[PDB]
Amino acid sequence: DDEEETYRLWKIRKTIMQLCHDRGYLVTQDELDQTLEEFKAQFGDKPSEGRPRRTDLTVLVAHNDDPTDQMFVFFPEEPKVGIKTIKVYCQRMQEENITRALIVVQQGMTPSAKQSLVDMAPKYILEQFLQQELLINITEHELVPEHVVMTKEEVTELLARYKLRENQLPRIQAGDPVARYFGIKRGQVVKIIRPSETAGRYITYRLVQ
Amino acid sequence: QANQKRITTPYMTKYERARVLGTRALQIAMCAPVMVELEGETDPLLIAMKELKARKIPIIIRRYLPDGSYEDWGVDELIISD
Amino acid sequence: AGILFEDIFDVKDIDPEGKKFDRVSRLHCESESFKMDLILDVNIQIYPVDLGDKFRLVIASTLYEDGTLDDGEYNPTDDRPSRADQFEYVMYGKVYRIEGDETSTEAATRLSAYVSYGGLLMRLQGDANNLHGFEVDSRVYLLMKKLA
Amino acid sequence: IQRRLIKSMESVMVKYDATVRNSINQVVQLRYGEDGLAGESVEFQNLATLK
Amino acid sequence: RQKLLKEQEEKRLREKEEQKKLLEQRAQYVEKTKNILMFT
Amino acid sequence: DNKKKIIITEDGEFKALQEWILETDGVSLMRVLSEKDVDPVRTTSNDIVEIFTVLGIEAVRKALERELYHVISFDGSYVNYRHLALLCDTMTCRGHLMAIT
Amino acid sequence: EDREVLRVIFPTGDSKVVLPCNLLRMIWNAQKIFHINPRLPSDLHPIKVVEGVKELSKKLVIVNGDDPLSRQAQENATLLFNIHLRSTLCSRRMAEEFRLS
Repeated sequence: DDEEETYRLWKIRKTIMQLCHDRGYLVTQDELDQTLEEFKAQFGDKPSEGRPRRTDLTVLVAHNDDPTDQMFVFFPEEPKVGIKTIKVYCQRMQEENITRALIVVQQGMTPSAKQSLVDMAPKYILEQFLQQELLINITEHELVPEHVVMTKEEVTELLARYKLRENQLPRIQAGDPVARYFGIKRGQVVKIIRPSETAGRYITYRLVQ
Repeated sequence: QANQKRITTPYMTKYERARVLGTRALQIAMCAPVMVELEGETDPLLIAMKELKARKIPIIIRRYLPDGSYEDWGVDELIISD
Repeated sequence: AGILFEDIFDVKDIDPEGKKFDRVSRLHCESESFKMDLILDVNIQIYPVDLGDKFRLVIASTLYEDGTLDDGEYNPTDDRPSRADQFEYVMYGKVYRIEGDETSTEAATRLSAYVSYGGLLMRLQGDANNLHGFEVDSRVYLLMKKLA
Repeated sequence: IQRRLIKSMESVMVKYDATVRNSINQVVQLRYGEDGLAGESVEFQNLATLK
Repeated sequence: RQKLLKEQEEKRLREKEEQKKLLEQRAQYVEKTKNILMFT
Repeated sequence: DNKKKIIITEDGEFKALQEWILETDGVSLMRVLSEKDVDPVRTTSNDIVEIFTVLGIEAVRKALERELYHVISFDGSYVNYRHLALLCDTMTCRGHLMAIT
Repeated sequence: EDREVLRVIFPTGDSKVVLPCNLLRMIWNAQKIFHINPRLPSDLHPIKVVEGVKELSKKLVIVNGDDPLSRQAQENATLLFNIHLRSTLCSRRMAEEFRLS
């Protein structure tokens, strides 16, 4: 009832740190591989009563390339997150001058809250995650190959080399589990490197949609 | 497209060989001049294969690329395998 | 001369594994002058061989008594003096393997020449001194005669 | 099932830039079979340094 | 053995870079804790 | 050995560890993966739709290749891999599971 | 390095692969065409084996282009074959196993 709760919180935090590291955010090795006992020491082992509260689990990382390009990770307390909570988080992001966030909900998120997450995109790119899908890092699965977000220079080089348009590459949905893991939007290309039994290695490129 | 740099294979494909031989055989059958010498051959297909082996078929293969451009290869410029 | 090997063998066993083919029999023999083991496939239908028999085996590179190469082609209308006249059973085959007890650093003390006479297989194994005439993918003759 | 498969893949072809593409010119494989080799010439072999 | 010593001291340099990165993450975490404090 | 745990010993040899594995009659890959003492790396499913929903388009590409290979080879047959790869790329090149229908 | 690449490509120890050229059969063909004597020392320099295999690997082109993207795609297209080639046409195997001239 409680030991499993802190176990889930630690696992979610571990997946979030791996996710931020894969997105290119500055994550120390110490928190990247944090043992469960270390998590209990740093946050507690009684989340039910309030040690740790999910508001204490909030993460704030900075991109390696730009220290000003930071990102939040919020852990709302309510299972079904409402529009008011989204407004509160957006208000906090405005105060701290942060433009990216992840919201790790427990049960879900209301339709109004999702519509709010969709409409104000050009201002704040804040994403929605279920705690159920952060208990595992899907990129470690054997079926999932190596995904790599290409830069606009790399995409231009690719289209110039193979002499093709973006609509001629294979596609990946914007709502794909791995696309959501890497936080990639439409127009971006992801390079997938997978092993091939006929060639050894194979690189394919999927455009986000 | 820069003819100095043609990206397609330097080999004649099996389909290129098939169509070039058929085309040249029809041309021979329609009284086109033969580019090679002839001992007693009267079948246009045999004459066309002899011309291909001799690399003396006056045809250019225009290979289209997916982007829309094309590359022109002389039948003598390609590597005939079969 | 054109003789790669010559010795007298004594049939010590016939078909240890059982009769595999009706008209063909495998002889496991050992000589006395060189201490060489022999596995030989023989057409026992035309040249029957009994246990305990004793025969002279001569692996040769040619049949002509004078040093003269063969063409590998069948010439029944050949009046030259052939050494097959002095033997009863003659086969013609090729060496397809030469094994040995060599190491990465030491040469072979014992060799094992394998010959195929159109599918009838022979293995002549023993000291490497007696098997210098054998080279793989080389045609040889059997030249085998029974003695009392 | 055979007809359905055929109608689904009928126009996929190896192009002269060696990419495999459908009628829309979309790229299905950057090289045929990930190795750009035809299936008639390949054959079974053993990797000697694997086991 | 001299090349062994060069590779060994190279490993020492790399572990020292590990330590300098660790203290760099400490130097940014001491900033991040005040933001985490005013968060909740 | 296809379901055993193939490791590489310290001496460099391939060794097949004989370990317990579970086969379920339904699928909740989403939940089963996130269970203590369950391998979240090798645990898979034969329901390609769930693989697409949980792991994504390249995961379902690979899994679909595996399942088609299992269907083809179960009777000892063999099909060149480029044909399976082309079929599986046709069903997954547009980011979603394109049924052959 | 090729060994480790194969070990991550084939996580199960299955060395059966489908590749273009049957290198062992070609080596056997060369042994019989030139009448190679397996018992005599060879006149093939192992440096000639290394250099020749490298030049051969350069001549086997699936993806054409000097740009780095074409270079990487070329590396990937012929990776498995080049591993098979380097492990088959190795200088040691060519010296004590095949003994070619």
